[PDB]
Amino acid sequence: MYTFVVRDENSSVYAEVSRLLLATGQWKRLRKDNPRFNLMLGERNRLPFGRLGHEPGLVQLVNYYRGADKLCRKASLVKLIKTSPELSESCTWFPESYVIYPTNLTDEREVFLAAYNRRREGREGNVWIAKSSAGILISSEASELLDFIDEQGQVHVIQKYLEKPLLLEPGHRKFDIRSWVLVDHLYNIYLYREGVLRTSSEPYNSANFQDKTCHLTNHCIQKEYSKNYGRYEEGNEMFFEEFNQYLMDALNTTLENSILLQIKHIIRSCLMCIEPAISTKHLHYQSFQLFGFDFMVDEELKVWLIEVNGAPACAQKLYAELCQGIVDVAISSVFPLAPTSIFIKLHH
Amino acid sequence: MREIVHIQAGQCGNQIGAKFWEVISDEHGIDPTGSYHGDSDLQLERINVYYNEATGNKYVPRAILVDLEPGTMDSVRSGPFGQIFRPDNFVFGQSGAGNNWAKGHYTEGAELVDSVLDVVRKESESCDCLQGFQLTHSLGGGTGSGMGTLLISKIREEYPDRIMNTFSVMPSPKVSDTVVEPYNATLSVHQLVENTDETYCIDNEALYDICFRTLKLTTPTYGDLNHLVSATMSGVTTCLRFPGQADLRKLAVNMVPFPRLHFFMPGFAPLTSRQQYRALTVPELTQQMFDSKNMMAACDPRHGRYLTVAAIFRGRMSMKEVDEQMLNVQNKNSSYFVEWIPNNVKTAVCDIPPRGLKMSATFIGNSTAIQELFKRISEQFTAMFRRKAFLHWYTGEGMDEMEFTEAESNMNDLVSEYQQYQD
Amino acid sequence: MRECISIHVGQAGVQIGNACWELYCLEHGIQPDGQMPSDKTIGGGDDSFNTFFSETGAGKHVPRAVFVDLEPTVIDEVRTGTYRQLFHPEQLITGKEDAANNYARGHYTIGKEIIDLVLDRIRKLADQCTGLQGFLVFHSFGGGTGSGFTSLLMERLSVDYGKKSKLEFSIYPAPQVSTAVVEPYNSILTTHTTLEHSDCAFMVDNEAIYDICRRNLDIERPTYTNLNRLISQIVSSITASLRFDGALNVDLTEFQTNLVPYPRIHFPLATYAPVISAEKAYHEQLSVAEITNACFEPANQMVKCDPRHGKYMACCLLYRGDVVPKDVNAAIATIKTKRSIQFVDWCPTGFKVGINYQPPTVVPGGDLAKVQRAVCMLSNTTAIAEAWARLDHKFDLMYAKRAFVHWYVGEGMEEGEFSEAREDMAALEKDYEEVGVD
Amino acid sequence: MEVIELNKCTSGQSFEVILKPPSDPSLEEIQKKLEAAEERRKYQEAELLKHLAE
Ligand SMILES: Nc1nc2c(ncn2[C@@H]2O[C@H](COP(=O)(O)OP(=O)(O)OP(=O)(O)O)[C@@H](O)[C@H]2O)c(=O)[nH]1
Ligand SMILES: Nc1ncnc2c1ncn2[C@@H]1O[C@H](COP(=O)(O)OP(=O)(O)CP(=O)(O)O)[C@@H](O)[C@H]1O
Ligand SMILES: Nc1nc2c(ncn2[C@@H]2O[C@H](COP(=O)(O)OP(=O)(O)O)[C@@H](O)[C@H]2O)c(=O)[nH]1
Ligand SMILES: CN1CCN(C(=O)Nc2ccc(F)cc2)CC1
Ligand SMILES: CN1CCN(C(=O)Nc2ccc(F)cc2)CC1
Ligand SMILES: [Ca+2]
Ligand SMILES: [Ca+2]
Ligand SMILES: [Ca+2]
Ligand SMILES: [Mg+2]
Ligand SMILES: [Mg+2]
Ligand SMILES: [Mg+2]
Repeated sequence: MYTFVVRDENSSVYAEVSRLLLATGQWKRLRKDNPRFNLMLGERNRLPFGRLGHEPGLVQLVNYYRGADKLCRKASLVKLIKTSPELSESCTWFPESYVIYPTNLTDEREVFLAAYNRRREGREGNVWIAKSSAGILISSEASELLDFIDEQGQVHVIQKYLEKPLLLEPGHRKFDIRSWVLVDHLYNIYLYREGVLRTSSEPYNSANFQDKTCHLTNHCIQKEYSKNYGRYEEGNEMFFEEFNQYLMDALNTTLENSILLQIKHIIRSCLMCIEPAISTKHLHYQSFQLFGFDFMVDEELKVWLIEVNGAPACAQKLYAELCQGIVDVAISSVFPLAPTSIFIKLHH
Repeated sequence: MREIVHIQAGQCGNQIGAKFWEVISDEHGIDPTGSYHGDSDLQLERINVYYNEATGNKYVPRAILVDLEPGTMDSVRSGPFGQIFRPDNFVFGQSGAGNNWAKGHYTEGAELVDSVLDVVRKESESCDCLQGFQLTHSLGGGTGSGMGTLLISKIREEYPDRIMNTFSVMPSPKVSDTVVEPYNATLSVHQLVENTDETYCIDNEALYDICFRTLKLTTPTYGDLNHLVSATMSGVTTCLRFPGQADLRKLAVNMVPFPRLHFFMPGFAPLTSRQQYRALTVPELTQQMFDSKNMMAACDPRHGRYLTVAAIFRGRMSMKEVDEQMLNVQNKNSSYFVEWIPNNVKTAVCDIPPRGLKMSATFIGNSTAIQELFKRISEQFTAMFRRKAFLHWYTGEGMDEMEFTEAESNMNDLVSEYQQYQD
Repeated sequence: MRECISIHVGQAGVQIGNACWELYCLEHGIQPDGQMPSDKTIGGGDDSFNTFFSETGAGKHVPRAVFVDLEPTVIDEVRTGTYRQLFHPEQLITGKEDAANNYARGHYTIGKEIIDLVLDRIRKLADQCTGLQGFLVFHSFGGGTGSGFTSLLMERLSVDYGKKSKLEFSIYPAPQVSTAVVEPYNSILTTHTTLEHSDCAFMVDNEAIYDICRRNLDIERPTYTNLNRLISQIVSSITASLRFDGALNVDLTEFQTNLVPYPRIHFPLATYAPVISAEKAYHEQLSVAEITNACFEPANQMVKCDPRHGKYMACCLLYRGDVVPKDVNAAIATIKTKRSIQFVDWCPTGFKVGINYQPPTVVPGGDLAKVQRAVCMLSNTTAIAEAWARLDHKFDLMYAKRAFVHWYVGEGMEEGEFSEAREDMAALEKDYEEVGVD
Repeated sequence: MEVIELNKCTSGQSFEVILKPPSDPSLEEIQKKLEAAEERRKYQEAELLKHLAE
């Protein structure tokens, strides 16, 4: 009989994993402040890693990787990519980005301004996007991007706004791709075969970045400020089977060749890069973590990495399967119970 | 050189106290005449904790035998190891206490306590560094209950900084047919709550159910009850009698998180009557030891929560497998251990096993489930006291009713106190 | 030459002391009767080993140590053990009843009645010192004597020897080898009143030593002898610079200078390797690189914690055996490219290296095998604050209910000393996070 | 990767390698604490003996 505690009541993902574990008659749940636990579904902020692995005779496992924030922060991801020879500042799948600190406070202001004037001088598209982990701005004037950040009191990352995104038809609309990646204690990188496209039900308009509804494919901005919500697909969410058939009928290609290869490459490269820093191979406690990768696809069928979410939620239609997979490879693999896997192992 | 002075008072105190000295004397290689005839140096290393060394290499228990009637003590002196006790240390009266706490505490007992204290003082004066005292007695009679607690209150006045530890037999309507028992037990519990540091609750109710249900003894006798008390007393004192890691005050510092909550539930495995052939495995010792049927307080631990636990395994056994099994009981029932006292379960191993057992286990629990014991006594007490039935036996010796009301309130508060830490 | 006096307090402090001085005599070739045939300066001398041994006209080499225990059983062993002749009776002090795992009982009650005596025995050793450096105090956090009397001694020593450094070797409590429930209380009480008086303290978590014995020595149920033999090796590596010719960490002052940039952050992490079982058929000897890399595996640290998520303020490699500077730098360069070693900005990114050619000495009949080269890394990492987090957490769980508090109030301590000590630990954890986090 | 302050001798050697540059109570006060705690124990034991006297 194994035990586990729950320290993030807001996790829709691990609420199901907790509901599934108990449904096995072999997992007992304890109060959140109870130390004799096998598994910890920890909180997001300030998870007490320093207290894990010090209960004699208890093999303890947690659903977060200590140090994974270096990958799931707007400013951290930029710093990690440039300062890491594995990825190198020349990384060709990450949009050119800069870490900008408001003037009320290293900083890449003067460096960001250099490349900006270079484009304006070279008649090239100079439409950037300013955002932060904590309010997004899309503008082709640099003075607007910096003044917006100064009006805030936190760090902001300004990256090149993909001005030529792949537009689905019909609708002439933008979209992004969320891939759910699971890393077990042994550091095997499993990719959930099912992904989703969070499409904009509004036609992309390259002459009006003020109307951030056809540009920001967020499910909250589409269901709120977008008036075509749910017109083409349900909940502005298109799954791989449909997106794959579209590429076959329209572009005469497939999702595996044209997009998925690059995606599986970006995932491997990122997690392999930070592996020496976060691996729990020789640690007194074990870690796993579900990741949410967000990609953009341009007209040329080139994949770009937008961000990496550390506490990602799942699409309604895929909660059951994926959450079960988390128990098969991430939990039961460490505490076995008395396919055709749904994941794709990215060997390395 | 951490000596302990042993006191046994009353019929039950001496009959059980006598068995105790009989049992451990066999473990330390001391014969009925006090001569040592063992084969292990480990028998004598801590021998001076309970024994004194005399000329000719004689070992004399550090025990004071007290009763208000000569009946029981003549039994001890004529018992197996009767010739081992110090002759002077026999202090007895001629009137008895007639199962009357008042007679033991205020009248018949006061007439005799000063002489009992002259022997206590004599035994303590010969100790290099006295740990404290231990008392065996019942709470339902008159001498052990009434005069026993009087001795505690006077010892504590003379040795305020020494530790007081008692083995106290709680009365049960299944063993005793004396109506006043709840009165004597309630009055005694009031004293123990205030004046002892550690009290092992030996419930005759539990002892009876073990002999009748588990052991299958159809007509249990005190010899059957006291066989379980022997094994337990030997078990709980193992840490003190053999080189282990041990000190009365140290036990108290780790068992007693709150001064009033110093009443322990003892346990023992394997439960045996006076045909053990098959070896008991370590997992078998652990399950029985924690199962309620092996508890000697008549309290279902599943009804309360453990504040602290201490386990002692004796014999040559896998010390590694002991940790596994112990940590398995905690991590499989951690809902019965308070979570605000880290690592409240401790275990030791001793290599010398009791007589006739390849290996045994003793359980010492400070559980809030002990409240069921005090509730039981309190229900019986109030059933009579609301009618003031049988009070004339007591008011005739000078007691007032208010003194009963106070003892009633002290014990019901104790139950309320146990109930708060259980939540 | 400048003498160092060791003070062993409580059971753990004395039994560990008995293990160190055993090893000190083997490493310096001193016999159990105090004879040292190698010292040609009979009757004295100002050599490196004299910093730890005094000499008599009869040629006996006497440790500069004082053993203090509030109960006689543990020190009586040293009075009749193999090295019974090394120490004279004045050096061994024992009471009659111990502190009962009660910090207050050790600090206030029993400590008051024996404090002025221990200080008088110490003065008798200092009078034999032409130039005393300071003291190395061995004790446990958990025991009533190790925590309670130690803090009292540290306050007194600071008064009677103001300009003298005081290093600690402190045993951090681990449930796997402890039967006391109130050790978190004692650990925090002593760290509060001792912190301002200690210039550098090397914590050893018994949980760490326990697993090293089960994992590397194949000991199913490790005994205190198994633990103390390993602990003394680490202590010997850390004290070698004071007992042997050399230039790194030549005196106690050089420890605080090289390891402690901030006075409160004076708890360096220790990592030792290789730990090889003598029962092995025969081990393939490890290279300078292999053992240097091992100093960054958590399984070889005296405290389990992840230095990858702290920042370093100082790093010191102490090698014993066949080791030349060329290979050290080779191993270092390899480890920087592969390991996450983050120093604080206001500090340099570098390592101090010390090489002593004599390989580690093994105790006959012990569990450790003879190795051609070993290393002990001393790193001041903010990651060691994880130990304070665990300790403080257990304290909070019990103190919220005031469990066991009455045992301390009963010995004369005020309840405010609990919360006072706890607030200090809160400030210590905050100081660590200020340095190592962004 | 620079070595500095190489010191050699018969029994060993030591050096320093830099990879990158950077960027009490009195005797009287203790006697009062000890005696204050002793007085509180005296007061506590006095109230206990008073209890026993009654
Ligand atoms: N490593 C190691 N730890 C020890 C040793 N002896 C005791 N300990 C640890 O020390 C803690 C108990 O403190 P002690 O040193 O035994 O107590 P004390 O200093 O003698 O003080 P008292 O309370 O009077 O007994 C426990 O956590 C033990 O694990 C030892 O020899 N080696
Ligand atoms: N460089 C870029 N070029 C084009 N569009 C971009 C972009 N960066 C962000 N976007 C738009 O913004 C959305 C992603 O925003 P971002 O992920 O930074 O905010 P967020 O973190 O609150 C959403 P999530 O819930 O996925 O974490 C995408 O739908 C995309 O259309
Ligand atoms: N377990 C056990 N209980 C006993 C024994 N003798 C008496 N009792 C119990 O103790 C109570 C009677 O007290 P008793 O010792 O005879 O009174 P006293 O002689 O006046 O002190 C009853 O509840 C009995 O059941 C005994 O030998 N063993
Ligand atoms: C040894 N004693 C015998 C008496 N006793 C008991 O049975 N009390 C009781 C009182 C009133 C009532 F109604 C029922 C029971 C406690 C144990
Ligand atoms: C005078 N009465 C006779 C009945 N009686 C008895 O049978 N005691 C008993 C002892 C042990 C046991 F287990 C059960 C009962 C109590 C005394
Ligand atoms: Ca009379
Ligand atoms: Ca000499
Ligand atoms: Ca100082
Ligand atoms: Mg986000
Ligand atoms: Mg009778
Ligand atoms: Mg001790």
